[PDB]
Amino acid sequence: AAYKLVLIRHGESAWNLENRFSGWYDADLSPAGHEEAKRGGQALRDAGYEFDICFTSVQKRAIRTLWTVLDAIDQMWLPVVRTWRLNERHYGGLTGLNKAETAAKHGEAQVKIWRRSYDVPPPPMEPDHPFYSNISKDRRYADLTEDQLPSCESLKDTIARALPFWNEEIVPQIKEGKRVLIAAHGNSLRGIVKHLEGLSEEAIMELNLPTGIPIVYELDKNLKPIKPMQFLGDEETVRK
Amino acid sequence: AYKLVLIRHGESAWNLENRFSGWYDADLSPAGHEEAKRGGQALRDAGYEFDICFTSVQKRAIRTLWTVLDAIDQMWLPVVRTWRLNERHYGGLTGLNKAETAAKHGEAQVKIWRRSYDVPPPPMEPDHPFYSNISKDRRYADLTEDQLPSCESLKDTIARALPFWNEEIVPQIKEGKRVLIAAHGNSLRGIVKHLEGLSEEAIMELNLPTGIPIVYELDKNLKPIKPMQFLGD
Ligand SMILES: O=C1c2ccccc2C(=O)c2c1cc(NS(=O)(=O)c1ccccc1O)c(O)c2O
Ligand SMILES: [Cl-]
Repeated sequence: AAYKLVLIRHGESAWNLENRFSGWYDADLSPAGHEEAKRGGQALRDAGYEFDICFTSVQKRAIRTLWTVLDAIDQMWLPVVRTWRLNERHYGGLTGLNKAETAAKHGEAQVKIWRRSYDVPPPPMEPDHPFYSNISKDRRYADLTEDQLPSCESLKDTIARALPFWNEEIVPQIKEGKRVLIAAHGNSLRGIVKHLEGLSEEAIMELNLPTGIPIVYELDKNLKPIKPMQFLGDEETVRK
Repeated sequence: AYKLVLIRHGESAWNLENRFSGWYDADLSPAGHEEAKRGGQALRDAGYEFDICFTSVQKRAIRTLWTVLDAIDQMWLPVVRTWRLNERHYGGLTGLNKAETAAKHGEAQVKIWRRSYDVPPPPMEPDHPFYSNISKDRRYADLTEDQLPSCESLKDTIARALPFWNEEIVPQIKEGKRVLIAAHGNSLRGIVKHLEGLSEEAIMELNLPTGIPIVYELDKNLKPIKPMQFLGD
């Protein structure tokens, strides 16, 4: 191949379990989520994968997935770059609610609309929201401009703030021939996948990336995939 | 007043701290890992906040940092790794206990090596079990041939650590970044010797405790305002 690139969605989180919308809430991995990451790492190790640089978000579910993979592959010494721009989509006022609470309050017609829409954002997270201070006042976002700090995001917004990091920080590493590992989130990784494969808005919203499973890309000199993405793992986890 | 915190990793596996672990990439033992947890809890209890972290490229230091950041809920922090904060490269002595060192190289050289501030140990011979494990490890592939150590005296170690402190760490402190450094006895010695203006003799007698946060208050010139303080019960 011309360039090798590996992507991985964080393993299952404690809130994925509860079916609670996390978004920018910094939920940790569940024990099952940790094992997923560990197994993904062992799959990367059995295949003899080597990286030169790692990108991740500022969210511990992604960072811990990266740590567990680096540990399994004996590459804890690699440089690791964190950015809010790889964060999960900001779910606004839905943050902290489970799916029952969401349906109860908004009705399933509205949930379906949000679910199937590329560019309609959920309600904004406002100053009386239970997680407002927890997220908006977190010092990790202190350097964001007023315009950059979302009160909510559509998938399109998420992708819009994710791609500039890909373009400016990841692409140059790849073109240098550095072997890149990105440990992040379903929606931030969709931005990358959509961009690589030129997927439609409809198709990307159908793309469901599984937690803790390494995704492998082989790109041409124009960073276009030469073949479709491939999942790494034992034959079972791969099939499913 | 600037706040700087240092932490030295604890016990590594297979008694390797007593076997010139040096540049061999030994992991923490479970006890060494627990030390890091307790160190991290102290930092949590005290409410310490950091803005950036520095560590070596050796997993025992890196795992110490990871354990600390986890404990204080600051896993989102920027982390910078450098060979320049590595332990001393002990060359041919690496992996050997005290008896084996004496038996191999004799009591004469052994005595000199132990008390000397600037006499390097001998480099690994091609039959050393760590020979290719260390010298061909790709984490050092960017090093110039003359940057790539094969064996270091304490002086050599301090001399390649201080440029990193000056060029990379000092500027972060001056802009008010709260720095955490997780590293090794000998690389931390370099930093302490420079901060406190210690002599060769004094630094070789300074044995920094492991697994415990070492706190410095620094003035505008990065000069310590008081003796190093330890956090904990
Ligand atoms: O409600 C949403 C949703 C709402 C607003 C924007 C995007 C989505 C969205 O993308 C989504 C949803 C539900 C489910 N299935 S679920 O009801 O079982 C569900 C799972 C986890 C959290 C909330 C759950 O409800 C999905 O698979 C989705 O991809
Ligand atoms: Cl890291």
